[PDB]
Amino acid sequence: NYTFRCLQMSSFANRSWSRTDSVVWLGDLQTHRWSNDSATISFTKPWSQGKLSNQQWEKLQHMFQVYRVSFTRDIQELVKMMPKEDYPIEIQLSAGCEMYNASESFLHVAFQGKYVVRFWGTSWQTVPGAPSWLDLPIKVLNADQGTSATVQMLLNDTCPLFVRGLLEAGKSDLEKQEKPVAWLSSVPSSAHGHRQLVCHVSGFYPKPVWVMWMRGDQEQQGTHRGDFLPNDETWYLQATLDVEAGEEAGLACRVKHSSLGGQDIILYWGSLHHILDAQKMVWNHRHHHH
Amino acid sequence: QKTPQIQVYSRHPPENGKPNILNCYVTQFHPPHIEIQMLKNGKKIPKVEMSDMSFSKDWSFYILAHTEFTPTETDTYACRVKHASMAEPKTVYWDRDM
Amino acid sequence: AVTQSPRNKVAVTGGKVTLSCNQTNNHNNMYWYRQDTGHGLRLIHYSYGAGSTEKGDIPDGYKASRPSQENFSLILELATPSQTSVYFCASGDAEQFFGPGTRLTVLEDLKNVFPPEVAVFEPSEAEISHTQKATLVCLATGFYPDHVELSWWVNGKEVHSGVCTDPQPLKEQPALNDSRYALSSRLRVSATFWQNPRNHFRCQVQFYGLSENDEWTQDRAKPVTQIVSAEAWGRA
Amino acid sequence: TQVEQSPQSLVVRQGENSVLQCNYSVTPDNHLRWFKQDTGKGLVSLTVLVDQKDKTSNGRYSATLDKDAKHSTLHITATLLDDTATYICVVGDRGSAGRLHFGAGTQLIVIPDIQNPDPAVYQLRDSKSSDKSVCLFTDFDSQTNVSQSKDSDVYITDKCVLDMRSMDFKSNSAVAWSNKDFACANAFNNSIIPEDTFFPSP
Ligand SMILES: CCCCC/C=C/C/C=C/CCCCCCCCCC(=O)N[C@@H](COC1O[C@H](CO)[C@@H](O)[C@H](O)[C@H]1O)[C@H](O)[C@H](O)CCCCCCCCCCCCCC
Ligand SMILES: *[C@@H]1O[C@H](CO)[C@@H](O)[C@H](O)[C@H]1NC(C)=O
Repeated sequence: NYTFRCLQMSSFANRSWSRTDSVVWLGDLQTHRWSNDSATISFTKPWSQGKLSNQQWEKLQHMFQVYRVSFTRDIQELVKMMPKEDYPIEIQLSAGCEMYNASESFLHVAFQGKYVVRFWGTSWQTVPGAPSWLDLPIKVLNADQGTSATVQMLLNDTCPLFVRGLLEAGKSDLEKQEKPVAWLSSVPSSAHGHRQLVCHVSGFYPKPVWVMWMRGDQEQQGTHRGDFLPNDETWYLQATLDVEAGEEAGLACRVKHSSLGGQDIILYWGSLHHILDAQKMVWNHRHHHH
Repeated sequence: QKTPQIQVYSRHPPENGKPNILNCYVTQFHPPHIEIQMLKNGKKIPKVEMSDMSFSKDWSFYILAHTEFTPTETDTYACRVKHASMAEPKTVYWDRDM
Repeated sequence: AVTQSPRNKVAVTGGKVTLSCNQTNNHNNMYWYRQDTGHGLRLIHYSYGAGSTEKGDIPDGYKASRPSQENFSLILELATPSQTSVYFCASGDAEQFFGPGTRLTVLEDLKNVFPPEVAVFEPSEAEISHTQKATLVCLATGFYPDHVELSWWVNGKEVHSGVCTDPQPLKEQPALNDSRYALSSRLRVSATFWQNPRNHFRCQVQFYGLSENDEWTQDRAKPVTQIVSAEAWGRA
Repeated sequence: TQVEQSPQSLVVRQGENSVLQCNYSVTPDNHLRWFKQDTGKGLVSLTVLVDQKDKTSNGRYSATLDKDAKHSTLHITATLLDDTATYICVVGDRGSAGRLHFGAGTQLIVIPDIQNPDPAVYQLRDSKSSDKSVCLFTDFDSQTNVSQSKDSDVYITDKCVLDMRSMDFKSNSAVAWSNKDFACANAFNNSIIPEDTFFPSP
């Protein structure tokens, strides 16, 4: 199952100035780019068109091409309706659908960072917790059935006829396996007489990876997973362990990943390899983090 | 106005004198407009390719900046971020150990 | 319905002209438009509701104001000869409903404004003796600017049947700019109707000129808004 | 111009067909209203067309639309005299409370069909001062055009039609007068006058 996300960010500075940029993610792979400077939607993968013909695509691109202008020009009128709301304003649209032959499509809209409006059923909707000054704007937008129609088309039927196309298209790219590379280091802990043992993992795909510090068969419970970090399209992760200075020895960073095939990267703290590498990377230590 | 966090890491193990790729990963910030620099010893590193800006489930934006660099014992690498939420720019240095 | 007041207005260069507009259809969007030949209507100012004003496409020289939902006004602070047109007021909740339209003429010198001289011409016996119908001609001449509405009147009632009136006035001097105009109109009745003594005829020309709030100096009569009438009677 | 109308002026013989055109280059195009403007009055909505390819009817008016060409057409079958107006084509760019787009319109002039022409030019005299008179060119067929005066002192009006409602009678009429030696026999001397024109000695 893969969540297909259409992300649009629109910034209005004042009466005159406004810009809109958009990105498209399948799973966690960028497939489409659209710049306020650019006139046509850019492909970012050699399969981002999906199982759609040029005619099917040009018509859809045109559909959004008209939308971009229309959207900008609508908002700045909605502002004119409201002394109520003031510039500068930040519009964030989050469309898409998750594929399970079952799908759940969604269209969420966020105002100034807070999510306030969504599309539901056959119209736009305010949420629970939303402010009441967003009501008249909704009543104005729900008057247009013609738009409300064309949205439902894309949500109810078009997205999955498209997404199921992409999955089938980029099967080889989405299934690509990458070997993680790993190394160790240490930093003085925020505590007295302690040491944090960084273990680095870099360059793997897909995302799900397993890292644990070990004393043989024993999993070290103070192992702290980092947050995944992006690199191209690969993944970076680090797993820390706080140790009482003098316990460094006998430990090991173990990395399990689908691309290894039951043959894990195992890094022993204080092995000839660790000694040799940690030397290859010495430095003056200014400016280190406080 | 949410304050940007900055993370600096390398693509391969750091080895002195061997060419690597430096990452600067500015996240959890709002509004989207932001100005990012990579610096080698203070002087602004010219070639900095940027990823397309995006946003996470919490609606705060994020952007990945990266440049090709050679790590040494003495040369210093830093990511300088100018954003409306901070009075002064935020300068974070590359700490190959942390 | 949408209503505009005034209906016609003659203004001086640099004068303050205001065009009030009204509707009781309980709308929220109200629009001001300008009509000029070979153009089509253009938007000047518009309002998304009470206490609101928004610049349209041609807003230079005009200020809009909305104190209530029902009413929407347009202010020309310093009136210009370049702003002589027909102005319309519309409304909507979109189905735009339009008003009757205001004729605003803006002149440089009010010393060129004249009322009309009206004269009913009587049917020729030759016409009566050849068709069994009589035609009465009315001629309202020597008037500027062109702001007239000529109506026919029988015995005290206004006739619509048998009436023809000029599409557009005739300029008395084509080799000039500030020329005065002229207008004709026709009422054709049957011969037996015209031969009746008890029958009464009256041309009625309504001319729109200076309003009594405008200062006048010249040694002739003040060219105010007035109704000038010519009259004839049936003959045995 | 964003929205164009053809022709500038269409002229029809009373009780026949009349087609008016409209071409727009407006995006997005929600709908299209046709309006009717009585000379010196507001606009009256004849019909509206929302669909991609639309057809509609109202009275004698019947309109069509094809957005695959961004084009409109207004047909009036069996035209009456009281149709002489300007018809304006108006495009709506958004289906919500959007800005309308106005064409320059089409002035429609309807000439009356005269069965029995009686080309005549009578001289009419004033009610107050017999010194002042006019010349009335009347009862002519609609083939005749009334030209202007090549002379700076002769004033001639363009033709104008009247319907006598009880009589079901319709007639053309033009008027001439001169400040200056000016005969009604030789007033409309710059127009094409019929052969069988009636010129009564005064
Ligand atoms: C599937 C592959 C995806 C790849 C492409 C990715 C692009 C990135 C963008 C992602 C965002 C997608 C959102 C698109 C919304 C789809 C709307 C399409 C309809 C449209 O553009 N309709 C236009 C065109 O107008 C018309 O012309 C139309 C003729 O097609 C007719 O349907 C209509 O009758 C007529 O009105 C309308 O102007 C419409 O009103 C635009 C507004 C869209 C609403 C956005 C929601 C904003 C939330 C506001 C609440 C916040 C309050 C604060 C102010
Ligand atoms: C964004 O796009 C619009 C239309 O393409 C353009 O007019 C505007 O200048 C752009 N905004 C910028 C460059 O800030």
